[PDB]
Amino acid sequence: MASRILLNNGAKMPILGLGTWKSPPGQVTEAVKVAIDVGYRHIDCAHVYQNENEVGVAIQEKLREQVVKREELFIVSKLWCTYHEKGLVKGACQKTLSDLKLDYLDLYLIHWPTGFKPGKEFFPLDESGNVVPSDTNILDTWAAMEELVDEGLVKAIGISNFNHLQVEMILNKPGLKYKPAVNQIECHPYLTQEKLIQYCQSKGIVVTAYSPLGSPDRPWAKPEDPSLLEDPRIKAIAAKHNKTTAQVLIRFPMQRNLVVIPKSVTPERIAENFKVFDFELSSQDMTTLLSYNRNWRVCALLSCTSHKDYPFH
Ligand SMILES: NC(=O)C1=CN([C@@H]2O[C@H](COP(=O)(O)OP(=O)(O)OC[C@H]3O[C@@H](n4cnc5c(N)ncnc54)[C@H](OP(=O)(O)O)[C@@H]3O)[C@@H](O)[C@H]2O)C=CC1
Ligand SMILES: O=C(O)COc1cc(F)ccc1C(=S)NCc1ccc(Br)cc1F
Ligand SMILES: [Cl-]
Repeated sequence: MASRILLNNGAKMPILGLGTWKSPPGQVTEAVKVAIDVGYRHIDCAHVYQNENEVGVAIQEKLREQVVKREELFIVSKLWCTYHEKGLVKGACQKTLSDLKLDYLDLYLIHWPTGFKPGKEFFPLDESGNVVPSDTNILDTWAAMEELVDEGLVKAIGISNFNHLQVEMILNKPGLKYKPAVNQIECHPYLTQEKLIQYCQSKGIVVTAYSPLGSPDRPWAKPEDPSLLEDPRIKAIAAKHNKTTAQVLIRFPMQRNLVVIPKSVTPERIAENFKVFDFELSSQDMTTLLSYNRNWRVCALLSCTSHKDYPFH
């Protein structure tokens, strides 16, 4: 496999990147250093993750060491929900750039379609526990993202967690200027997203699969929950190929023409997750992994579900 995919903005995106949600701030710097030493060239970030500063320390040291050049790196971040206001989008992007020690992002996403009342709180609630919406819609927020391309802050814009009607609403926006480059959605063998992926790929949007390992460190993990890394069906495919389960979970979206962003702070795992270019899953391996779909989401949130734009009804 070619190591990069061509986007509808003309740039090439490494198909394998490093995730950073939940990476503790005292470990994420070494994580990203090691990642780069062993060959990673794409890092996935977000402001709501609260660790962009520490990610940035690593990026910067490897650039300084001349281990890599900036052009050889592909750095992604996302606009949080309390910043769906015309007047808040740019500042939100800039805070992220500052923290990352960068002067552009390769890609910037609307993290979720729902806007919330702005303020300090990432999730503002009424006295009864409902998120307090913003009256601002996804079309007006998109217009605000387009502006960031046009300002040089970001090389590409995209969406995250948009449903088909919401992607359509974006694509049908009166006066649309830049199509989304990417829709980053949860995707793994238990939420395989074929409908939304085909809709998006048919429209030339590249899909990035998040939580490709099923996010075992998610904070609301319940013991009863399904586990990809421990799914023996998947372990078997791995053994056949003389690879790890994680290596298969990573190679899977790669062969669907997806980008994939597994998270780790463990040095040996970071090296392991990169050794995914010297083997191929067969077609049969691929269909088999697809068959595991159960419409199971890592990422959903009850306090947000009455919001007019909550994506998952
Ligand atoms: N757009 C959105 O709304 C969302 C975006 N994302 C993005 O996607 C990234 C990946 O998703 P995320 O939810 O973090 O979860 P992942 O599916 O990437 O799983 C991460 C977990 O897997 C472990 N792990 C990593 N490599 C291995 C390996 N080789 N063997 C065993 N365990 C391993 C990590 O442990 P350890 O770190 O201890 O090594 C960590 O606990 C996020 O970090 C974030 O960047 C995720 C959710 C939502
Ligand atoms: O969101 C991430 O990238 C990873 O997850 C998170 C990462 C954070 F740093 C803080 C909260 C979340 C949550 S609780 N995310 C789920 C979620 C948020 C908002 C809406 Br609308 C629906 C929803 F399902
Ligand atoms: Cl964010």
